[PDB]
Amino acid sequence: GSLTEDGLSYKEKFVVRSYEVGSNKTATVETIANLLQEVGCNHAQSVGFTTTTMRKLHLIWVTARMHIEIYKYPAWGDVVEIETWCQSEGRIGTRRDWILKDSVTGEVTGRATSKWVMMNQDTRRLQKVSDDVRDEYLVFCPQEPRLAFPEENNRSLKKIPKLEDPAQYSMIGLKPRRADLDMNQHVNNVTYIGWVLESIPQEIVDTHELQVITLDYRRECQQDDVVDSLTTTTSDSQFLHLLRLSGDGQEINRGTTLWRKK
Amino acid sequence: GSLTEDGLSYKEKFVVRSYEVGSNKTATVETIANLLQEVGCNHAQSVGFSATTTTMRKLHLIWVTARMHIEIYKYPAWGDVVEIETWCQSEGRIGTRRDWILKDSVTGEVTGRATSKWVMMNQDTRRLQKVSDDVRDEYLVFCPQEPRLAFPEENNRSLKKIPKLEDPAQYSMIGLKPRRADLDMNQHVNNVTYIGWVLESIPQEIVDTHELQVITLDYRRECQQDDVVDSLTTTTSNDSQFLHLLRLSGDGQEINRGTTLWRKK
Ligand SMILES: O=C(c1cccc(O)c1)N1CCOCC1
Ligand SMILES: O=C(c1cccc(O)c1)N1CCOCC1
Repeated sequence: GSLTEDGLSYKEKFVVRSYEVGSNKTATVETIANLLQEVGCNHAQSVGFTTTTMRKLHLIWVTARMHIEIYKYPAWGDVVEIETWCQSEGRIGTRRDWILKDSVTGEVTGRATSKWVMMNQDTRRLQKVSDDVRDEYLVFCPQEPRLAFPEENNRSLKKIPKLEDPAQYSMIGLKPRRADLDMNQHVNNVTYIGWVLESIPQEIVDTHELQVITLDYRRECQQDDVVDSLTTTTSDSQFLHLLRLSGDGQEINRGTTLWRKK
Repeated sequence: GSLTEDGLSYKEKFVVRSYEVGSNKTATVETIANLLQEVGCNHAQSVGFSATTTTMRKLHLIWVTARMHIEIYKYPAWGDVVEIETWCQSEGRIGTRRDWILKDSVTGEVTGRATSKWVMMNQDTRRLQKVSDDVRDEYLVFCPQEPRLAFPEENNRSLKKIPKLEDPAQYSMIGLKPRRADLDMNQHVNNVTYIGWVLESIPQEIVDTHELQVITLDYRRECQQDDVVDSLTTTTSNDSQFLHLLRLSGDGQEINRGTTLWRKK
């Protein structure tokens, strides 16, 4: 992987692995989201990385929202190239965008965007800026707007409502295993995407392809928490999703999916 | 990745990924087992397979894992490059064996080794059968003919008999179930998921203060997509030893048994 000529974005190539594909022998949306996270980590690493300013303040970047649109899922053995960049959005937070491409043809096979907010790692309270952490970041971001989803009032910025009971479909009693944890013993953001899709009926998965997925992160699922995945058809097939704690029904995530008939 | 000069083994390099590491910022045993499976699939692909022979596809016969054995000396760190060499060898009518050697790409030192026993099973009836001569000759050409063992030792751990855990279990993780991410391209639970489920019943105190050195796992019965699993563990022992049992949450039907060896950090 490497930073581009201007040093303001990062590109990396990935060979699709045998255990990374589904029934269609193409990459799952969860494999894709893992590769977005990987090329994001390598981008931060290549530019010197959270800044030392927020390291002392005990401030961390946390995902508020993930949005992913796939046109073609890379096949097993194919090479996919992902380009990623970050950009400030004022005091609100930061945005990381991605573009997925076919390595052989150069065509765009997918695109993704994510909204990141600042949080005190201990108190879990949001702080927005605290002092002047903007200046530390602006040097590694393009200063002119560079959007993976430029369309005025696009899908990535749509408000998602709360699913009302009774849910049409459900997957209950879902719980993380050690493989679902990151290097800090926190549940991986991609696990929540898997849990959302568990309540999608197999008939849909087998006859449709997942085109769009938007997910709002509201609360962290702990290692000892149990999750319930709810889904209701809103319609191509459209769905409304809700992940909540199995006990008190405390919301952890909400989202929408768009599926295209094969 | 590529076949070696003699064309009788395959090598591939892997950069350890950020989401592939644990608390120590080194590759999990599950990430390692996924890479053993990947370099195995690429070896079959490079020699013409799509790893069933012409005769096996005709007879609805498939290769199935009977046992996996893995020994790790050093877990590759996040960002490190690990090189894995794999080869297959027939063991007469019993079946075949696939072995692996993991190495540090920068120093060339051996950081791990693994072996697995594969048996032939009819895809539809789930009935095992010995390897016929016509199938045997089809894959003998892709195997070294002189013995090449990742575990050559006389009283080696890779071939030790594993007993059945007796209730009450000392530790337990109950109600474990596969999600879509745990399935392969044929909607069958991935062999690595069973390794994860075995380790779920290991107390966190052990995971945090010890490193997993050896793991041997016998595959007895396939966990279906709608099955629920219970993970049991009992300490058998500077080193900690464990006895494992994975069984169906309902009737207690055995799906796997195994042992782990942990060394204090
Ligand atoms: O409280 C969290 C959060 C914190 C850590 C992990 C997690 O999945 C969620 N958030 C509320 C709004 O801001 C973004 C998400
Ligand atoms: O019953 C199985 C089996 C089959 C498929 C998957 C699985 O996890 C186990 N076997 C017969 C005995 O030898 C080992 C293989």
